[PDB]
Amino acid sequence: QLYENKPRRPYIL
Repeated sequence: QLYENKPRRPYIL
């Protein structure tokens, strides 16, 4: 994999 997309959740429940 060349471009790593790291995920982010906006609401912390």
